This record gives sequence, C-alpha cells and structure tokens, in this order.
Amino acid sequence: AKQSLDVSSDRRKARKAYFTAPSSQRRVLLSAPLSKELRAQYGIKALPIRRDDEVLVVRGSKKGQEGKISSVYRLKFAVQVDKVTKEKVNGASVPINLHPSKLVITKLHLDKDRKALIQRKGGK
Amino acid sequence: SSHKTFRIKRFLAKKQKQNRPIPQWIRMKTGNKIRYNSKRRHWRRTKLGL
Amino acid sequence: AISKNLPILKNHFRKHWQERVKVHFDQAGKKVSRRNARATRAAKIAPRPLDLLRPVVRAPTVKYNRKVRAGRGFTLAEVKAAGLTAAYARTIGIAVDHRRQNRNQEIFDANVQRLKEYQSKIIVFPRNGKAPEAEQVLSAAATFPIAQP
Amino acid sequence: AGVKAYELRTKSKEQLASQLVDLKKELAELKVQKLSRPSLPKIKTVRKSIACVLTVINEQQREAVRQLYKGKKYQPKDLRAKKTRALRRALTKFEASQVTEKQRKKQIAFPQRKYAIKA
Amino acid sequence: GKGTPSFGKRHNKSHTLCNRCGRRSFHVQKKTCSSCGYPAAKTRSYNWGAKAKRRHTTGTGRMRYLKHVSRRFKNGFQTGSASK
RNA sequence: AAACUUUCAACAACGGAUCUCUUGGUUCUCGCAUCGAUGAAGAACGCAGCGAAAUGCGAUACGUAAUGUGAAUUGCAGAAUUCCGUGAAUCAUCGAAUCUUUGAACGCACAUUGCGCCCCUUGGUAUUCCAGGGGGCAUGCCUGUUUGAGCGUCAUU
RNA sequence: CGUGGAGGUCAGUGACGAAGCCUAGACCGUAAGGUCGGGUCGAACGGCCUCUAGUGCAGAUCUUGGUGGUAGUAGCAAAUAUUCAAAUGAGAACUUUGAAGACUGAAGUGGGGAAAGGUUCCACGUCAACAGCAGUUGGACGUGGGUUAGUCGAUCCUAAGA
RNA sequence: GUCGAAUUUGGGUAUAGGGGCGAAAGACUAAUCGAACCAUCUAGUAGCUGGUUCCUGCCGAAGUUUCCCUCAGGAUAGCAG
RNA sequence: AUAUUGGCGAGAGACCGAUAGCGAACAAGUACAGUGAUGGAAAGAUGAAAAGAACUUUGAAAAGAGAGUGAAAAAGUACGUGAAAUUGUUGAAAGGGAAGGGCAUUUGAUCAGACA
RNA sequence: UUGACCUCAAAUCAGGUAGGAGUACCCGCUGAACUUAAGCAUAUCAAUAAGCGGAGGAAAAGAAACCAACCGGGAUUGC
Ligand SMILES: [Cl-]
Ligand SMILES: [Cl-]
Ligand SMILES: [Cl-]
Ligand SMILES: [Cl-]
Ligand SMILES: [Cl-]
Ligand SMILES: [Mg+2]
Ligand SMILES: [Mg+2]
Ligand SMILES: [Mg+2]
Ligand SMILES: [Mg+2]
Ligand SMILES: [Mg+2]
Ligand SMILES: [Mg+2]
Ligand SMILES: [Mg+2]
Ligand SMILES: [Mg+2]
Ligand SMILES: [Mg+2]
Ligand SMILES: [Mg+2]
Ligand SMILES: [Mg+2]
Ligand SMILES: [Mg+2]
Ligand SMILES: [Mg+2]
Ligand SMILES: [Mg+2]
Ligand SMILES: [Mg+2]
Ligand SMILES: [Mg+2]
Ligand SMILES: [Mg+2]
Ligand SMILES: [Mg+2]
Ligand SMILES: [Mg+2]
Ligand SMILES: [Mg+2]
Ligand SMILES: [Mg+2]
Ligand SMILES: [Mg+2]
Ligand SMILES: [Mg+2]
Ligand SMILES: [Mg+2]
Ligand SMILES: [Mg+2]
Ligand SMILES: [Mg+2]
Ligand SMILES: [Mg+2]
Ligand SMILES: [Mg+2]
Ligand SMILES: [Mg+2]
Ligand SMILES: [Mg+2]
Ligand SMILES: [Mg+2]
Ligand SMILES: [Mg+2]
Ligand SMILES: [Mg+2]
Ligand SMILES: [Mg+2]
Ligand SMILES: [Mg+2]
Ligand SMILES: [Mg+2]
Ligand SMILES: [Mg+2]
Ligand SMILES: [Mg+2]
Ligand SMILES: [Mg+2]
Ligand SMILES: [Mg+2]
Ligand SMILES: [Mg+2]
Ligand SMILES: [Zn+2]
Repeated sequence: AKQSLDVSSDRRKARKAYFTAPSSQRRVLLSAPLSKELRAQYGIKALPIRRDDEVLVVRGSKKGQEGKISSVYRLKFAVQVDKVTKEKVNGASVPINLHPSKLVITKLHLDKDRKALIQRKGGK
Repeated sequence: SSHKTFRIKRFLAKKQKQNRPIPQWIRMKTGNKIRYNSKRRHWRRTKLGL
Repeated sequence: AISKNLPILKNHFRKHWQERVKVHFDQAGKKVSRRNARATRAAKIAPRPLDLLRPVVRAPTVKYNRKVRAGRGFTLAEVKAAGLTAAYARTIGIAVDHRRQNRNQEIFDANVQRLKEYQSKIIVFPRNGKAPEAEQVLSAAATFPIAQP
Repeated sequence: AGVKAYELRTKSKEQLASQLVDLKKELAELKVQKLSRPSLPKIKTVRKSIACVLTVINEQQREAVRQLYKGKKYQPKDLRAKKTRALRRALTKFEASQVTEKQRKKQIAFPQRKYAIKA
Repeated sequence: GKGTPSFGKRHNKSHTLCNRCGRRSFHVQKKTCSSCGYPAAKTRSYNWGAKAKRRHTTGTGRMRYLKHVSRRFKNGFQTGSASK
C-alpha cells in the first residue's frame, strides 16, 4: 500500500502522466524482460528496449516468431520487428506494432553505455 | 480604397495568407483530428471590420 | 409573519451574511501544523524548555478573586529578592513584567520561592561552547505547577 | 553536418569573422536552388551553423569586456546580475546587519543562554 | 426613412485600430481608445466588468518574460554556468 | 374489388435518446512567496523541406550556447556517420546569449511605417550638401560636481 | 414501489456474452412495479440488511434539440425581347462564335474617380456545395501570376477646432 | 409642393443622458426617446397570474366570529388530522 | 499565533459525468454580432491493429453489383451502442359526415399450464 | 577691485530613484439605491456594491495617557 505523501493513487493523474510523457521518459516505460539464458548470464530482470536487439514474441497471434528490433516507435508506445509484418491486399507490406512487455530479449546490443548500465544495476 | 495607409495594407496582407485550405499531409499525422479549416473567410460573406 | 404561541426570535441575518461564512474544515489540519511547529521549534531552538517560567498572581474581580493563576512575569522587586538582575533573568528563561507591583506579602513570598526552586533545578551551560548534552524537558509549567493556597 | 561550438572556441575573432561570411554566401546560393527543387532540407543545417558562429563571437566579446571592468565598482547594466527589481533594491547583507553601539554592548553583555531543566 | 434608406449613408468610420490593444476601438475625433483607455497611462478596467478583465488579464498572452520567473526562483536565481 | 386512411409487426429510413466510457470541471486540505525603466502584463507583424490554426520562437526566429540522459525523429521526403561516442532526440534540465515593431514607453510626432539634433566612422573631388554603419537626446525628485543670478548681504580695495 | 451514490453481506451474475434497446410472446402483484423467453448488442452489473440525496413529469404562451400536418401547396408575373445555325460536351431555352431582331439614346445600361470593400483583377485547371429553373459558364472551388514615380498624391502650411 | 434662395449638399469640427439639440412636433439624439445604449448592484420586491413529478390504505373540511388604511390579504376562534 | 475565490507546487472527495460539471473535456474567450462599451456559442467515442476495401464488371461521373480485410462491414472516415416523434416497402384487418374507450360474447390469429 | 556667506537657477553634469501590471487576502478615502418597515420621510439594507489612492507574503496592531474597584490584573492578534 501507499505510504508516502509525495505519491498519488489518483487514476486521473496517472493516466495523464502516461499519455503526456516526454520521449525520454517513454524509454523507461518501454522496457522488456530478458530471457532465462540472459537472466542467468547477466543477473538482471529487465532492460529498456533498444534498436538492433534480438527478441522473441511470447504473447498474441505472433507468438513464437523472432527477429531484430528495427524501430522503437516511442510516439506510438510500440516497437517494430524486421520480419514480423502484415501483407496488404495490394501486395504492400506494413510493420506490426508490438508492445515490449509482450516480448523477451534473446540478444543484447552492447556498447560502452549499455555495459555501464548493466553493472550499475548489479549485473555482470 | 486605392488610398490606404501602410498599417491597413499590412493588415490585409496577413488576412490573405491565412485564407487557405489545410495541407493534406497534416491529416495523416498520428493523433490528428483536424479535417477542415474552421477559420476560412470569403470577402462577400464575412467582413474584416477594420 | 406572526402566528401561534411561539417565542420571539432575533436571528440577525438581514445583511449579506453568506459572503462571510467561515467553516473550520481545517481543524484537524491546523492541529497537525501546530504539533509540527512545536516539534520543529523544540529541536531548533535549544535543549531549553520551549516556554518561560511564570509567576502566580491573584485573579481580579470579586467573582474570580478566590483563585490564583499564572501571571505574565515576575516583578522587578521579586527578581531582586531572588538574587539576580532583570536583564540576566530574561536570558535564563524567566519572564519579567515591569508594570506589575507587589502589595501582598503572601503573593510576594510565593513568587520568591518559585524563583529559588527554578534556579536549583536548572543547569546553565557555560559560554565557552563545551555544552554537555542534557535531556530536554519540554514544559517548565509542568515541572513547576501552580497550587491553590 | 554543422559546425561544433567547442571547435569554434579555439580560434581567433578573425577566423570566426571569415567563416561567418562563407556561411552567408552558402546560404544565399542554397536559396537560389530552392526555387527549382521540390525540397531542400540542407538549408536548415547552414542556418544553425550561422547561429552557432554568432553565439561564439558574442561570448568572446562579452568575456573581454568583463576583464576590462574587473575590480571596478561600476559595470554595464547588461553585465550585472538580473535577479528581480525588488531583489536589487533590497538592503545588502552588510546594511541589514548594522547595529548601534548601544545595542552591540547589550548583545555582548546579555546574550541568550543555553540551559536545561535536569537538577 | 429612418430604417433601410438611412443605413445606406454609413461610410465614415468612428473608430480605427488602436496602437496599444489592437482593437478597432480608437475614437478618431476624441483621440482615445474605448477599450484600453489609450493614450492614458493606466489600462482601462472596471470591477463591474468581470468578463472584460478575463479577456485581457495576465496569462491570455505569451508571457515572454514572466514564464521563466518561477523556474529561476526555484533554483535560487543562480549565476554562472553548469559544471561538466 | 383496388386506390386511399388508420392500427400492429419485420426490414430499411430519419434523428441522436439510452447504456458504457473520460488526459475535463468542481470542492476541501497542505506547502511556498517570485512582475516591471537591467523595459513588465498586453498588442502587432514575422520565423519550418512540405503549415492555415493551436503550441513554440524573434532576422541567431517550432530555435543558439551550456548541463544531463545514451540512440532516435516519424505523415512523407531527406540526412545518414550521429552509434564501444564531447553523441541521435518535436527528450529532459537550464545558470550563457539572441530578443523584429510596439507597449508604464522615454528626441518630437503617430488615422503618417512622418520629422529633427548630437558624437564616432565610411563613400560621393566635402566641418557646411547627400547617403551607409555604430552610439546617443523624456519627466518629477534626491545626493554630489561644475557654471552662474540677486545693493538678500559681509569683509577688504 | 422505483432512481444516482455509500457501509456490510450473498467466497452473487458475466466475453460459453454484463448493461442498454426492440419484442397485439409467457408469469406474479389491487397498484406503484417485478420476473422469464426471443432478437439486437459488446464490458460491466445485481439480490438482501442499512446509510444518503441535485431521487420519479403531460402541461408552466416551460428550456434545448429533433420532427410533422399544412404541401409538391402559396408562389418563382416591375425595369418593351427574343430567334436561327454551328462549335463544345455524358447532358445546352441559359457557355462560345456567326447571323438576325431590339434597347440604353451623351443628366446613358457610355468613359473615369472620392468614401467603403480587400484580391472580387488576370491565366490555367475544375462543378460536390453556392448563382431561390438550369449550367459545360461565373464576383463559385483549386493552383499560380500581377500594383515599378525627383515631376501624380501623402509628406509641408494653416482653418473651425484639438 | 418648391426650384437662385431663410437654397441643396460632401468632408472637417463642436455640443452627451435629467444632459444635449429644437423656425417648438415632446420632436430628434445609430430601426431605441414624456429621459439613449452597455455592464453591475440583481436571483431587486410582488397581498397578483401560471406551474409544481410514484402507488395503495384510513380519517376528512371551510367560505362563519372579533380586530386590522381590513374589502383579491392577514391575525384570532371554529371546523380537521 | 490570524487572513487569503489571485500566483506557483502537491495530496484528496458518500461531488458532476458531454443539455451535467467552469462559458470552454475539442485550433474557447475561439467562430460570429455590434460604430462602440460589450455580447458570446455549437462541437467528445470506427477497430486490438487501417488491416481505410487490391482486382472484375455496369455507368460520362457520383456511385452500384461482386470480390476482399476483420472476431464483427447488424463497425465503411455520413463510422460504438442506435430509443421516440416522423417516413418507405411488405403482410394482416377494418372503414355510409371523425377517431379512440367501458362491460359481455361470436369469429380469426396466437399462446402457457397437467398429462402421474 | 577681489574673496566669502545666504537664497535661487542651469547642464545629454556623476550616481540613483518613482510611474505600469496583478489585486483572493491587507491599509485608507469616497459612497448609493433596490430591499425591510405589509404605505412612508427617521431608521433598515450599510458605515455594504460601484468609484479612487497605497502595500506585503502576510498586512495591520503592538510594549498602556489600558482594564479595573478586586486579596487586583498587565504589549498586540486569534479561538
Ligand atoms: Cl485596394
Ligand atoms: Cl406489485
Ligand atoms: Cl459620452
Ligand atoms: Cl478550464
Ligand atoms: Cl454590442
Ligand atoms: Mg474567391
Ligand atoms: Mg455587403
Ligand atoms: Mg430613431
Ligand atoms: Mg464623427
Ligand atoms: Mg475599477
Ligand atoms: Mg445481454
Ligand atoms: Mg410496440
Ligand atoms: Mg469494447
Ligand atoms: Mg430536481
Ligand atoms: Mg409519469
Ligand atoms: Mg415532456
Ligand atoms: Mg400536472
Ligand atoms: Mg410549448
Ligand atoms: Mg403553384
Ligand atoms: Mg407576385
Ligand atoms: Mg420584365
Ligand atoms: Mg425608351
Ligand atoms: Mg432607342
Ligand atoms: Mg474575372
Ligand atoms: Mg438553382
Ligand atoms: Mg444544378
Ligand atoms: Mg401635445
Ligand atoms: Mg433602435
Ligand atoms: Mg426565485
Ligand atoms: Mg368518512
Ligand atoms: Mg384570483
Ligand atoms: Mg458544457
Ligand atoms: Mg458486434
Ligand atoms: Mg452506429
Ligand atoms: Mg418509430
Ligand atoms: Mg548625467
Ligand atoms: Mg482597511
Ligand atoms: Mg415599504
Ligand atoms: Mg410589500
Ligand atoms: Mg413604494
Ligand atoms: Mg468596492
Ligand atoms: Mg511582491
Ligand atoms: Mg504568518
Ligand atoms: Mg508591520
Ligand atoms: Mg512605556
Ligand atoms: Mg492585554
Ligand atoms: Zn486600445
């Protein structure tokens, strides 16, 4: 239960903060959990989603499909996978928007900042 | 009339440029509810009243 | 607008009274604020007792003269009889009232006794700055209650 | 593309002046090409570069003036602290703490004491 | 002839544009604006006109300078620059 | 007997009630004290690759600098090297700047984008005329500086 | 008896379909009403014990919105007036061209301006709406183009006055 | 009717609400005049007109007395629950 | 210690739920009206995702008929649900200067209850 | 002649300062009528609305030319 006077349980305020969140804050909101192999390897539970990350779909009609993150559409609160698309009647193909909470990260794109974040969260 | 001050002519110039339809590509933006320009003006229907 | 056997009423509501209605919705909130203010003042000021010692005086008027209560401050003669000056008394936590006079020996003796007991039950720390830590008593009035003679 | 502010800070005013002129010439010719092409988004980065060059030039000139007026009691009003109108008219710390000789003697003689009710 | 025939003689403006408030309320012969009171030093306003105050009060415009006062106060009117 | 008129049902119209939904309103409580001649509130006109409005901004014009975060923005186009990095971003923060014409508005005026004066500098064979660039010239009052006025008045020639 | 909300309870109902709506189909109650089946629909809702109120409409020349009969009815009759052919077009009493008949008759239905309007000016494209018939036309709709001064005005002067 | 003048008229300017202006009609003062328009006091007061929203059960009237600037209203007694 | 329908930052409700609640849940003090002071609205909801209907055919065209997308076009940018007034089609019935109603039964249509 | 003093001026003299906005609450001035009295003029509405001047985070008030008549109390403000 809530124990602080600086946090509010008002439903109206919570929804307004979510839909009007700036781009930097939507990055934290768009986090995905790691796989069992990566959870043991690094020692952390979840990370914010990043482009060029290998993911697996674990919910919805696209369950079982894999791919790489080709676009993080923060404005739409969604991500797009390179090989997860829909074919229109005219023959054109459009990406399918997926929520990162319904995905599982199977491979991480690593650089200097990502490694420091992992060590900052107590990972190895 | 033909005789007009600079202030009146400058005022008329802005009203001419504001009288145009909305660009089509704007309606394709995410979360767009604007369809037609609600501030359109015709010289014979509504007067500027300057 | 007069009918039946009823008392005559004098309800004064012929002005714009609704513009000046004060409802104390913040009664609970103000109590929290006052308790917070007392708590923060006690920590901030000193290990001092948060209040000044007061003398015992006789209430005026024939209706209330049978009881004694707390006055504003000790007289100049009362503090002089206790062996201290008025200027020094204010800095040790003793209220001094220069406009009250002494005409009753019983009241004068009682107030002198109060000043004697107060000086024997306090520790005045030196100005050097050592200031050994002492327990803070929050009420000098509770320590020195006033009793009816 | 575009220039870098930290790179521009390591050159003299003459080099900045010459680079500003070249950017203006490039902006002029891009405006000519815009009239014939459906789009020309490259014009944006040139305009921002001119703004960055003007910013660095201004900060160098203003810094030089601060050295000229260093230590003096009167300085240009644009180089003074802004704060608010009421804050600039308030008494300084020195003025607000002034006391008379009569009151100073009393403060030294009888300061507030520290005590407790224990025994 | 006080109705429709009389309405055909209206071609001389009583008010023009005001330089201070921008409304077509500057009386030509009296040289004064009927809305903001220009050229008087104070701005015309009245307590019986509650709606009129709301149409022109603070916050209806850009607030070019007053926008940032609260932020500057929150930081204590800092001087200098942020450290790297 | 049809047509027509009326009543009911089904399907289709007209219209937008009802139900469910809610980034809004309203009321109570708590904390804080910060506008402006260092040009405020407000007004006008402008600024985007493709924008009318709203929002943001001022010819450095949906922004410049600085700090933080660490890879987007997104309707399309484009740019890509900005991706193990002084670095993506319609991001956050914000202490340095820019800040058109106005406005208590301040050279004089203003139903005019009207008309002067002073200083420095540049060009026109120019201290005097014309033009460009930069910097100035309101009122009341206070303290001080300087230059003065009056047989108001002192002393000495 | 019924309605919005509140405390308690029925470990109540529900995407295998909650609420709402339609239903000369069924049942209970003197009645206010309650219950069920069928159709439509898509996400919440009810029984009982109590609490609370912005709690029940046929009317107020009631408020706002929507819709009828009247009714394909009144009417679309001032300013003398139109006709033939070709071209264009899906479509021509109304657009364009040619021919004919007429009018304004110089205090004009001619040729310029002040005030007022503000792009209505011009070209190309185009006809859903507007031009109380029509429309291929337009002062309509869409996209562009266009206003050049030492001598014409403002600017300067003063008038009643401010 | 009048048509060379007490003529007609454009623009500028002056007079503002118990005020203006009037060869005078209580005329005119932005379709508003025997006292303009706008906002507020203001949800102004009304013994006067209109309306006042579910069911069933039981009981069930008065237009009369006295007083009132009382006579379309109240107080008072009566009738009723 | 007291005040606070303004400003800034927070936490809440036996409050209202798009004719309600602030005039404004939306490019609202906006559109629009008045010479002027002032006056001042209407307007929220496709779907989980545009997957916003390729293609064939009729028509000058708008569109129609198919096909297709979707869990659902009884969701097609006139879009959730879609009431009444009022209207079209189909079916049944009655009608000699209104129509509607009460009690009773005939006729037609339609329907529940026990088969113990 | 010269040099003071007093009073009064000038300067784009040196350095400053005032105006406007906001105004819920705060300190003053000015100031109604509708309304109630079943009429109405004193009265009431009201020392209110409107109008005008001036502040702050609070303002104002404040350490008695006070209250009392008591065995006296002891700045101001609020409940
Ligand atoms: Cl023109
Ligand atoms: Cl019942
Ligand atoms: Cl007037
Ligand atoms: Cl609002
Ligand atoms: Cl008006
Ligand atoms: Mg047009
Ligand atoms: Mg017209
Ligand atoms: Mg009239
Ligand atoms: Mg005039
Ligand atoms: Mg006023
Ligand atoms: Mg159902
Ligand atoms: Mg029915
Ligand atoms: Mg749903
Ligand atoms: Mg009600
Ligand atoms: Mg009813
Ligand atoms: Mg009704
Ligand atoms: Mg009734
Ligand atoms: Mg009616
Ligand atoms: Mg006819
Ligand atoms: Mg006729
Ligand atoms: Mg005719
Ligand atoms: Mg003729
Ligand atoms: Mg003729
Ligand atoms: Mg034309
Ligand atoms: Mg027509
Ligand atoms: Mg037609
Ligand atoms: Mg008469
Ligand atoms: Mg009128
Ligand atoms: Mg009422
Ligand atoms: Mg009976
Ligand atoms: Mg009657
Ligand atoms: Mg509303
Ligand atoms: Mg469905
Ligand atoms: Mg629907
Ligand atoms: Mg119906
Ligand atoms: Mg000076
Ligand atoms: Mg006061
Ligand atoms: Mg009376
Ligand atoms: Mg009365
Ligand atoms: Mg009267
Ligand atoms: Mg007032
Ligand atoms: Mg302040
Ligand atoms: Mg305080
Ligand atoms: Mg004070
Ligand atoms: Mg004293
Ligand atoms: Mg006292
Ligand atoms: Zn004005």
